[PDB]
Amino acid sequence: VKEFLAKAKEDFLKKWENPAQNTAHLDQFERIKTLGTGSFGRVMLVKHMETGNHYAMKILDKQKVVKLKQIEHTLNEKRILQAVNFPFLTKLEFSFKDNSNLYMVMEYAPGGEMFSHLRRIGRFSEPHARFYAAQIVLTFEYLHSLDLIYRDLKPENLMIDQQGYIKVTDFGFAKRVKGRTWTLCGTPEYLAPEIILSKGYNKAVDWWALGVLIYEMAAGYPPFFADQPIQIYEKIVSGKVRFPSHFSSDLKDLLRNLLQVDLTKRFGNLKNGVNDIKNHKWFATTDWIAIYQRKVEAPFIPKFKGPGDTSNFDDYEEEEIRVSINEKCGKEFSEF
Amino acid sequence: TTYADFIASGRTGRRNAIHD
Ligand SMILES: O=S(=O)(NCCNCCOCc1ccc(Cl)cc1)c1cccc2cnccc12
Repeated sequence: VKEFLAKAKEDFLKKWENPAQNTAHLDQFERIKTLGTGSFGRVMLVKHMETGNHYAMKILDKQKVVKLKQIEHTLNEKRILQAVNFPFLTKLEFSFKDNSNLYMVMEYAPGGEMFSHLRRIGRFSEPHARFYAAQIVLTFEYLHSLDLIYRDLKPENLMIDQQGYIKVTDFGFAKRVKGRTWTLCGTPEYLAPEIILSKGYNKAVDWWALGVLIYEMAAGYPPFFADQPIQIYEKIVSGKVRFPSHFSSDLKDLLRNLLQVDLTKRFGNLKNGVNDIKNHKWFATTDWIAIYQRKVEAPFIPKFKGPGDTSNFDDYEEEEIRVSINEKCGKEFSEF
Repeated sequence: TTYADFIASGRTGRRNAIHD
C-alpha cells in the first residue's frame, strides 16, 4: 500500500507538472447523444472514428464557465484528470479546445449512474452497498495521497461499468491542496458541517461525504433531507441522524464515526488514517486487494445491449455545438 | 414513513452541485 502509493505519486507528479494538451480535435468524433447537462456545459456520447471507440465527451462553454467564476475549477478538473490513474476513476483520453468550447473526452460507461439504479431499485443491501463503498474507500486513499480533495461524492457522480464496478466522474471541484481550503462547493445533502459553517476545511469532508453515501445507498434516502437547501444545512449542523431499523449494528457504528461533526474523532481523519475505516467490523468481509483487482463478483451487472447503447441514460434535448469564428476567453484558458 | 416523506419531497431527482 505505502509502496504502491509512493510509485503512484511519482507517476502523478510527472503528468501534473507537464500536462497533456491538445491531443485530439472535434472533427475526429461523431456525436451521438446527450448523456447529461449542466450550467456551463453538456456531456455527449461520441464515436472516435479512427478506432470506433465510444467516449463521453464533456463540452464546456468557455463564456459560461467565466460567467460562473469556474475558470480555476475547470483548469483543476482537466489538469488533475489527465494526471491520475486508478481503476475506479474514469479516464481522460483526450482534451482540446476551440474558439468557443473546452472538451474533455473520457471513458464511456453505458451502465449509467449509480443514482439511476438506486432510485429505481429503492435501496441497496449492505453487501451491495459495501461493495461500492470499498471502491470509494480505496479511491480516496489514492486521491488523498496525491494531495487531492474530490469534493463531490454522490451517486449521480458514480458510473457503473460493464463489470458492475464503479467509475468516479465529475472532477469539477477536485483540487490539489496541501493545507486548508475554503470554497463553498459540493452538493447540499453531502456537505460537511465545516463547509456550511464557512471554516477552512480539508480532505475530511470527503470522509463525511462517504458517510452520506453509504447511508443513502443502504437506506434509499439521505441522512439529511428537506425541500430546500437551508432546511438541509440546519439538519446537518444539528448533529443528529436517525438510522433505519433495518441498519445493522456495525453499519450504524461506521456511520457514527463518518458522520462525526468532531474532526478529532471523524474516521479517515485520525492518526490511523484510512485503516480506521478499512479495519472496521462492517468491512470485515472485504478483501481490499480483490476489490482493487476487480476479482470480487459484482452484485449487479448492467444490462448490456451494445457499446454505445444509451438506454441507461435519460433523454435530454439536443442543441447545436456552435464554434464562433472568434476566439473567446483565450487567456483565461491558455493552459487548458 | 421516512421513505414516504422522501419520495414526496422535491429532491428525489438529480441534485445540482452548488458553489459560492
Ligand atoms: O456527465 S455524465 O454524462 N454523467 C455523470 C453525471 N454527473 C452528475 C451531474 O452532472 C450533470 C452535468 C452534466 C454535464 C455537465 Cl458538463 C455538467 C453537469 C459523464 C461524465 C463523465 C463520464 C461519463 C461516462 N459515461 C457516461 C456519462 C459520463
